Amino acid sequence: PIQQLPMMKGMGKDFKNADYIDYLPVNMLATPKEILNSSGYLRSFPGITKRYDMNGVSRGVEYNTAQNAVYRVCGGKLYKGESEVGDVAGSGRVSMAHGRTSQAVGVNGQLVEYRYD
Amino acid sequence: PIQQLPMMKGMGKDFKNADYIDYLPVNMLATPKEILNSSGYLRSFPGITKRYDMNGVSRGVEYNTAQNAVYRVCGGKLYKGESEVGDVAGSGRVSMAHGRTSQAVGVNGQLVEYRYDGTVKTVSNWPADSGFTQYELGSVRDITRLRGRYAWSKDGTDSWFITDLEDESHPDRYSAQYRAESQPDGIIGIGTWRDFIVCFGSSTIEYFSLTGATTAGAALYVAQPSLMVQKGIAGTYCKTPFADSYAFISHPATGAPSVYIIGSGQASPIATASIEKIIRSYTAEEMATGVMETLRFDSHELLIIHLPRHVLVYDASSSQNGPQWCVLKTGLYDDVYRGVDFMYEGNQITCGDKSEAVVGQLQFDISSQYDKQQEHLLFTPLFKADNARCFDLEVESSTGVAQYADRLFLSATTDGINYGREQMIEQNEPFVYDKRVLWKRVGRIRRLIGFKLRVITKSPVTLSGCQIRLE
Amino acid sequence: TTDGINYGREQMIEQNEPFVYDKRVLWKRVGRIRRLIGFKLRVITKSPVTLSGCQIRLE
Amino acid sequence: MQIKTKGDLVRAALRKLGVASDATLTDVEPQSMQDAVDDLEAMMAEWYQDGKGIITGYVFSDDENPPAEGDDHGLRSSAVSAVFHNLACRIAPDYALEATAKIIATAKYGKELLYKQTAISRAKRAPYPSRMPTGSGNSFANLNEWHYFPGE
Amino acid sequence: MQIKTKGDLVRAALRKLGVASDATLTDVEPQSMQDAVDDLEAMMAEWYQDGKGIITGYVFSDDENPPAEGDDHGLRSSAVSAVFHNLACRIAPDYALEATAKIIATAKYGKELLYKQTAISRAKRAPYPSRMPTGSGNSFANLNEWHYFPGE
Amino acid sequence: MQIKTKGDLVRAALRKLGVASDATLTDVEPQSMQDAVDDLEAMMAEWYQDGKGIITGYVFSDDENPPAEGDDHGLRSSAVSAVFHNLACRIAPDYALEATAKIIATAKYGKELLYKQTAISRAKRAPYPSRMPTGSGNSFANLNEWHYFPGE
Amino acid sequence: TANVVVSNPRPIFTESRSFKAVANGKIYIGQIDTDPVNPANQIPVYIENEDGSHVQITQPLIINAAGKIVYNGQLVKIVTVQGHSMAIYDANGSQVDYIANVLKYDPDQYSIEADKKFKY
Amino acid sequence: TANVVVSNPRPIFTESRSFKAVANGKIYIGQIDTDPVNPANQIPVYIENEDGSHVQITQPLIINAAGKIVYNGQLVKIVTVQGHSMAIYDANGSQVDYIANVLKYDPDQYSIEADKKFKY
Amino acid sequence: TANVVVSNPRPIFTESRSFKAVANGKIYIGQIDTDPVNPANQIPVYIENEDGSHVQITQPLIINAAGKIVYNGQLVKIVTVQGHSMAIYDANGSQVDYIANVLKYDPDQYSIEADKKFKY
Repeated sequence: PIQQLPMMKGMGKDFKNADYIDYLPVNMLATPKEILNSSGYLRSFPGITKRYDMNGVSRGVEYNTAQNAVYRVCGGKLYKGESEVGDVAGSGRVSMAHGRTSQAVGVNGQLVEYRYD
Repeated sequence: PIQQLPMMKGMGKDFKNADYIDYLPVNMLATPKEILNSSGYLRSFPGITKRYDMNGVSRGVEYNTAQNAVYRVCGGKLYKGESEVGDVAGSGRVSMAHGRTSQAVGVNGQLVEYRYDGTVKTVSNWPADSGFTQYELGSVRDITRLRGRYAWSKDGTDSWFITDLEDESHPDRYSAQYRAESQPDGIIGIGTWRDFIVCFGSSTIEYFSLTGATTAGAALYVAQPSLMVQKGIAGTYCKTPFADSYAFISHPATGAPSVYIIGSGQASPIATASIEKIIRSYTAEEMATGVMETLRFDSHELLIIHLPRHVLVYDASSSQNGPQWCVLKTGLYDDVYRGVDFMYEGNQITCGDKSEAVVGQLQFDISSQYDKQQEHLLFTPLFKADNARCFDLEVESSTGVAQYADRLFLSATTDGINYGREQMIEQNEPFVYDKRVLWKRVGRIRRLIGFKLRVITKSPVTLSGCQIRLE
Repeated sequence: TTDGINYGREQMIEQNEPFVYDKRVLWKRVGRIRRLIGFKLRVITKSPVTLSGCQIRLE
Repeated sequence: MQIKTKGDLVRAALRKLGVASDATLTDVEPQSMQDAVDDLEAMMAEWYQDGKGIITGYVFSDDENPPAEGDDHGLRSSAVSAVFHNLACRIAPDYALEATAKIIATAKYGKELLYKQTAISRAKRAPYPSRMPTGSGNSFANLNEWHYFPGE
Repeated sequence: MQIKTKGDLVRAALRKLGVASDATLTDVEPQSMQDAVDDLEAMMAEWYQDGKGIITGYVFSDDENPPAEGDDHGLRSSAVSAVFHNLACRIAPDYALEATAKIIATAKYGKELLYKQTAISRAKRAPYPSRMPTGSGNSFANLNEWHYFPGE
Repeated sequence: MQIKTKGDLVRAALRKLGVASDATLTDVEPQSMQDAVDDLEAMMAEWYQDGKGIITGYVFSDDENPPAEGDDHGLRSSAVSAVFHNLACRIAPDYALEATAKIIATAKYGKELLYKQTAISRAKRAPYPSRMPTGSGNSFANLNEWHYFPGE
Repeated sequence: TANVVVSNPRPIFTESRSFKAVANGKIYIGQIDTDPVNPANQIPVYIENEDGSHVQITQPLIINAAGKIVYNGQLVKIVTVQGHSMAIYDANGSQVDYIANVLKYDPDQYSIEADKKFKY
Repeated sequence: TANVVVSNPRPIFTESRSFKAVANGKIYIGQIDTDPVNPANQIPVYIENEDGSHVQITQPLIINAAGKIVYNGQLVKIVTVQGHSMAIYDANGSQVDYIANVLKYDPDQYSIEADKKFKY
Repeated sequence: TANVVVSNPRPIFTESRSFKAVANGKIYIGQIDTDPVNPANQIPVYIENEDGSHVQITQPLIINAAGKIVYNGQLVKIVTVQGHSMAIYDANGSQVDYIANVLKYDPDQYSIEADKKFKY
């Protein structure tokens, strides 16, 4: 008797209240596909390789369609792609938006617009 | 036990990262039809025969219904069918449109119109002597024609201008400029859906409808926010009218690129994981240079995507078990396909060429592109058959129409990446309609097995009902 | 594990090998299930892991 | 004959079983071939019980010459079929297989035919017992005083 | 006869098995032909036990002759059916098939008919023992002092 | 013989069982070695009932040597097949398997062939009873009367 | 000093599963990744004689009983003009082997090669 | 002119003491003037499929009963960089052959320095 | 990502009419376009070690039962300074094969000729 054991999600008991909980796969993504008698596999989440050295921990990101680039607020600087194009104050998460003539950051209760000029 | 093996789409592993991918048939179209214990077969893509000689590589085509003839651009000339009727300057793909009195080509940022009397005009502002409004006419990216008016898009400014009814060589007298304006940027391409002017930008696709106003200066087009799509297009030629709406290739603005079809306010994905991986293998440039088109023959709803290294054909009439994609190629070593700019006229499907100053007519009783033989592949999905010891590989092939007793290379992979010994079996004969293509003794399947089924001919290949005796 | 919380003995099985595309990750002898059983299946690696088709013979 | 090596015998046995041959698209591993050669050597040594079993002319390879496959088996032309049929029957369980009825019957027939000539040669009658007289009709023996058979 | 070579015998065996015949729509496979010829050679060698088995007239190929196929088998007209039926029965398991009852019965009948004449020829009576008198009736022998049979 | 150690015997037994062999892509787990070696040692000790049972020359590993695996088995070339077939049959229930019919038959045949020669050796006839005379034929030259010399 | 290494230049063709030569088999060489038995796909071959006559012969190359190539019963050296696909058939006609792409340059005529390449 | 010879693809390895193919043999390919048995000196070795893609495989290459390279019992085309050393071991672990440099075994040696010291 | 197929560098000498090694064979290396059997036409011959040391040895090279060349009962690589003719004889003294000029050019004289003629 051959039996198939599902792996997309296990079941276990939380011992604090002894309650049935769903054991979620760690770093594993379920990809439905008819491979062989399985109908899906489980793939490791892709690894991260270093690309750039910024000013600090990342605080925001936004794909600027007006400039066809990516704006990242990491640490105390504002980055357009790789280059630094401004300075931002604060230490927490900031809000990002972009328009025709500016990239707007909401931070410290202030709407600071960095224009492309 | 006799087991039937599907051939419309195989399975395999990408040895670069050991991820499971599909194996698409090469130069083969899966035609769904109950033949005999099969329910579907596979037919070689029609071959190409020389029809006309032109000035250079094809750069655009359109069935001008106003003159009821096919207009082509090849090299530096504009052809109405077989006879040159103008001159086009440039080297890249050009945009095309046509109306009652002219054929418009968008090239080098100019809207150049070739009237049917022979006069060549160009779009430009009204002369300053008149009191008509003067606009900031920039470089023209894309063009289209609707309701007797040419609508074109400026180069990356979300601005599109419409011409004047009584003078197509000039914009509208008062109100010619329009903005989508519900997006930071994106005017990548333009078209007409039914009567809506559809502007495909980055991350957005907007529709514009006629207002019906009569006062001078008022806006003639109003945006329809209830019909817009929250997705972009990769390039100016990454879209085409497929079934009843526009099918396109998405832009990196909203995430990973894919192939979508517009529904009603939303985009339904058409590509699978393997197609998405193939698309992602390129860069933002080399997706933005892709070209999409649509072909129809024998109820074959083909959507063809040309990229620098792939040519992917999606069949909408044979997609009852998910998307059905095949790969076209020229030669025997995965070189890119040479046919381009398909268009049906008279009773023939005429196509251009991406590498020569020639035009083909897509013959159907051969599979050779300009007398050069072609390679077709038919991969079988992997399956676990521990100690199966299979026998009697039988494949149904329609034979008879051939110039030589063309053979077939059969091989089996055991790990899904590297194939093994190749055996040549005669798969066709000249004027012989009973052949029974079959290999008697196959080996013992250890853990997995897959079949390759490669064919190299100048004649059409019809295959169905692959079966084994597993025991 | 036999109760869903505490796991048992840990067995080390080669689930990958460089430039080998045919490995058959497999463990012959599993124990006798008294009441319940569950499997943990942990992998520590620098390389991608693709797992599917977990099957077992219950006799 | 076209079967001149132990590996040739193994290949013939595998072809008979249907696992691997010169026409299949998937072949067995050299490790599997070496295991089959080890089986053939073990079975042959079990048969040829140090010269007092099934005599076949089979030559046992030595470890000095490295590869057992590639050595001439030395069997006569009429022993090859029996040898490789029995070998296929013996190595069938390796692949979760079972030799078919024709293979089993042919193996039995071949083994019997192999031992037939040796059995005919070995069907020898023992000499007279040491207590039998030679009889007076043996004139020279009676005269020369060999009145009883020697025996042994 | 129109069956004159090992190739004709192999083709007849394959047709009887249904592997490759004009009754079906299959042609004889070149790689299967060589293996069938090897099996036929082995079966003839096993039958004909170097002269002490079944005498058929089969001619065994040598290493010098390049193609094993193409040589006349040399069988008499009355052994072809038995030879190719037994060949089909033996080479059926190669294709994971099983020969049918009619084929097996015909093979048995053919082998029995093949050995009938040789069995009749070998049904010979042993000479008289050397300890038997010739009897006084044999006047010639008794006068010539042949009082006992020579024997041996 | 290529099989020269208890490890080789165990590997051959597992390959017959279809548990750990290249033909199945499976490798031997390290803990399937020691258990099978213990089973083999127990079987051989049971057979060799302190010298009054089956004699094979098998070498019994001792306590001083740490690794039981990898020691030479010491069996003759005509015992290896029987030993490893019996080992596979014995260790099949460990994996909740069942040794197939061919393996069981080969095990029986091998054990019988193993004890055949020792049975021939032990088929000895007892000396003459304690109340026989030698007869005047023997006692006429030396007055032996009541003694049969234990020659052979 | 070391200038020339003595080696056997005569190729040997053997079977794919056994260490025995292809007794009187046939070789077809044609365009790469194709069916060499097709005369349209075949490419020219030349016997390179001891002097370099470079004489063109018919396509099906007959193998000796020793696994070597013969023509009129004489051992010959055979060269072609480009990379090729090679299909080797046994004596019976069964397919022994098929390789889609193989290209081993002639290690000979280096004097001519140097005269062609190097400027004076 | 014709400059590519029709040699034997899928080369054959043989025992050093008898005319027998090395069955179940092991091949290690390594750097120049080193022992390829040590994985540190082991260089990549790929297989060339019919589609042309080169797939690297594990280093100890298996030689079957025919003396040729097999991957999964199937003959494959094995490719590597120009400069490498070869170590051939038998099935019993004995040292069969050791070549410190393949390029030092061409039938000529003038070609190397004649190309390297002249001007093009 | 590779540019050469692995091959067996060592030369194997087999008979021309049959597939067996030239056991106890004789190799005679002599001047170009002459009989290497006669000692007058004979030329000096060296063995090249693994590291590169050259040792001049006697001319008639003994080919062991495996078809390979051994000097001290050990496989070696044999070199000559100049281009040569090669005669391979079997153990019975019969003529197995003859190459009148191995390289169809003499490297010894071509070295000075190229030095004096070609540019640097």
